[PDB]
Amino acid sequence: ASLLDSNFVPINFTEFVQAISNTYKQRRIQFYENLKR
Amino acid sequence: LFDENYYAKAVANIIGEVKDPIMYKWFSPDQIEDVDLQMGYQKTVKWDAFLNANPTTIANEVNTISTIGFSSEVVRLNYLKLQYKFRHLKQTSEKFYTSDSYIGDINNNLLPFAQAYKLASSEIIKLINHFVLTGTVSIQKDGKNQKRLLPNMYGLLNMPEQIKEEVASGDKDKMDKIFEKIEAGLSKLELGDEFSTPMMVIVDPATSLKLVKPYAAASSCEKWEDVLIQTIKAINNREDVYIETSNLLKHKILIYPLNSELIKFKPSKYMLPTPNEQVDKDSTDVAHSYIDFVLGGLLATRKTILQVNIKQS
Amino acid sequence: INNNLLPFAQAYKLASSEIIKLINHFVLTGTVSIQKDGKNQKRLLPNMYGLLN
Amino acid sequence: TTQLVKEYQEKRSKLEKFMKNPQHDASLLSNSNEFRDKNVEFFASGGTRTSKFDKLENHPFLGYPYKRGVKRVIQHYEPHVEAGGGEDLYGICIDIDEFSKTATIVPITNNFEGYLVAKDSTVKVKDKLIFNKDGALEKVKATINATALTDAKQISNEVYLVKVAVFGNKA
Amino acid sequence: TTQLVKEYQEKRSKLEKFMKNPQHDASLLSNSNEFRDKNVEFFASGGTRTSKFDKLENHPFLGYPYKRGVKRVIQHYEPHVEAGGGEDLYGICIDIDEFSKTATIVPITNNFEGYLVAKDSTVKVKDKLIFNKDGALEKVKATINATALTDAKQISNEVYLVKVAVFGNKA
Amino acid sequence: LMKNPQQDSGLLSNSIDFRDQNLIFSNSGGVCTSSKDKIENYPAKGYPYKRGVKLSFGDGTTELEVEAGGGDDLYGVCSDIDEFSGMATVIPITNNFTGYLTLKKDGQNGVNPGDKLNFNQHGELEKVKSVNAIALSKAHKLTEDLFIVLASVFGNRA
Repeated sequence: ASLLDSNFVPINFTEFVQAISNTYKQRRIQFYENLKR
Repeated sequence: LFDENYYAKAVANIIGEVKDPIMYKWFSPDQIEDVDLQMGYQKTVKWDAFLNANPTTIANEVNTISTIGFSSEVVRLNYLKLQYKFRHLKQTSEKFYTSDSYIGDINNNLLPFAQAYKLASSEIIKLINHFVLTGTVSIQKDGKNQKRLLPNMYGLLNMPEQIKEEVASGDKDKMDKIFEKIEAGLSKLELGDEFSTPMMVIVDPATSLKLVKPYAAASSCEKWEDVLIQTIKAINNREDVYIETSNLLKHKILIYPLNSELIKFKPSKYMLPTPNEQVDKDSTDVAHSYIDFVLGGLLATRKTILQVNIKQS
Repeated sequence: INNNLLPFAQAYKLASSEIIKLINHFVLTGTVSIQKDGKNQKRLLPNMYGLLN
Repeated sequence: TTQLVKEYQEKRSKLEKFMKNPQHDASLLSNSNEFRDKNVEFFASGGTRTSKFDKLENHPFLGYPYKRGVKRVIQHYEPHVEAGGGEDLYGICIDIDEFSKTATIVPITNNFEGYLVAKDSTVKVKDKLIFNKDGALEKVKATINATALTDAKQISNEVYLVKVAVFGNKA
Repeated sequence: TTQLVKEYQEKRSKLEKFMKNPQHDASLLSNSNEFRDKNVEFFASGGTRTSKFDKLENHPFLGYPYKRGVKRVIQHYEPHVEAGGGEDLYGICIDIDEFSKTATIVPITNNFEGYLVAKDSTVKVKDKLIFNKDGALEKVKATINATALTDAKQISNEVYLVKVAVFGNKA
Repeated sequence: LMKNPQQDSGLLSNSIDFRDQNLIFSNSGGVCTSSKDKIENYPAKGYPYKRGVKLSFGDGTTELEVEAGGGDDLYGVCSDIDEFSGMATVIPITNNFTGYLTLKKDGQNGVNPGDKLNFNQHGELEKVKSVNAIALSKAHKLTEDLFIVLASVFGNRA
């Protein structure tokens, strides 16, 4: 349920907002995975 | 929905171009935990045990045993929701402003919805980072005309009951005096048993340039940065120390541990910019759109943050 | 919250943590006490010593 | 309005002073990793050493008899327990529940070891203590035999907790 | 103890008197089955008649300007709305969110019809009203044109609600 | 003297900072805009941009226009100009307005937040009688003769 998935098709604005939040969370996780100090 | 809401489709297509906030570098992966709400308050309960007396020896027969007590503390975190409005061109009107090299009205400063949304999101992310680092909301470089916020809404720089040191104006260029104040603050730090944790320091560019000088007659093969790293390692039980430069800070040094048990960021899942469904439409080609974002969610333990302010007066 | 009552699992975890802290303190200093001043120490058997004492 | 808020905070603090576990909302987590001296607080209910065969009685109470010696008072309703000492002492209140307004009390016939309220900070170890008219322990004509194990420890402006063992009545 | 509780009750009552929707738990429900005269209440926010195209502005507030005429005071923080009238009248507060401490104001450029706080119970229908220094409406230097539609209705010792229509400024 | 500078710029813009990046003359409209605001457009005589406007009547062959002015003839406040069509966007004096407006180049240092303002004969705000205008900031100088100020206009007074 993320905007990164092309197969995902939201039906309403609530699903769109939830997908936006999931995409932000996934991007944060990816950044912390690829972060090196 | 995407076959009906062109603005939603454009936001979905353009969401990937927005860059990640710089505040993520200030916290460990385990220190950040998303919550689920938009505006209101949340309560966290921490339980701790204690020993009420010396233990009892189990010899022969006995029924009187010592007791272990318990206690709890509750912390309330206040959140807030804010919105911004921006004008743009109507989708059906884009074709009448498209050009060979660009789309939009240069003379009247009107943009397509995707570009306007991207720029507004970038600005809002910058403001969010400023609030997270400083705990205040303002659009003036002077820092005045701040928006009054709710109680229990603090940042790293304004968190109460934390160690604060002030370097005098006359010694603003004296790195030895600066390090004396830093050592005093490090001594006044109270990390309890969680002292064996990595530490993070945030400095302004001027302070960083002062640090990169050779360590003071004079010496070589060692820098003030290395001296600071050793000093912080003297208290973090030889743990890793990281240093970062933030243009938001001004003549200020921030030191705090990277342990979730001491400092935790629990922001709302809607903190980052989110488009609104309400789109004002008129007979003209100009439309308006709204972006929402949530602020709040920093929790820290008492006397675990060192704030060194160098008076530049 | 008012009566400071907890489930068995959490109470056991916290009590075990406190007991392990006490065990580590005994292993280090050689004495058993719960006061910062170090008074009112539990009388221990002879041939029981720590690294410090 | 703001003056009313300040007065409300003052009265709330005064009321919460005389409470077992007052509920407060704090902006920060207080840190007490040091396991020593973590038990001397006003919310530490019960006793330092507790036996499985101890006798506990719950009674309606008047006032705030928490961590104080109690006496039965008969008034129509059932008799209650009021903070008091002297020759009228019936027991000592070791726990309280403000929702049901019920005090858990150990009878004087059962020995106890725990922290109790003292009149002032003039109490030392190996001192004979008597319950006063207010149910507080004061240094010494003692009907009961109570001896202080530690010195008076101060938490609030008037809160003085002292570790005392009470083991019956004298003769 | 008991005196402290009584003082707490008095302070809580005084503070909650100056509140739009104070939270008072009641032991029993109230009967309001009759559908008349249920609109004269201190929690009746908004206006009697509201247009879709009304202009509302939210500002931080100092004090309690609910249902009162407000002025802008500039201090460092942003300017805030404060209960006041006279020649400094900027608008009228019609709603307050206490959690965010944000007051909603209809500008004087817009016309309003609704209940507002009156100085006393000396206001009759078809009377010219003026906003005082405290943002309260008093019987008639009328820089604005406001007319009372009903008589002063009393809910508390100082709570007087009067239905007034304000439609701009005089000349 | 124009919504957008007539002369081009030899430099790109640095989009790094986010503070104090709005004190430009090209900033049109109001800082806080309500979706229920009444907006009109009129033919423009002169350049009444960011100035109070008044109705101007010609011989009769052509329709009325708007010209920079104030005093007893103030009709509204101009907030935008489309130069190609010569169209001035006007918010009527009966509508609340909050934004950056031209300030008189005399005593601009004495203008402080919370000061009463009135329009002059040239549509410029000046420190004070008949128009309710309050300064919300201090004068910002964009040119040796051009000063703007954040002000709120909320109708006429008695």
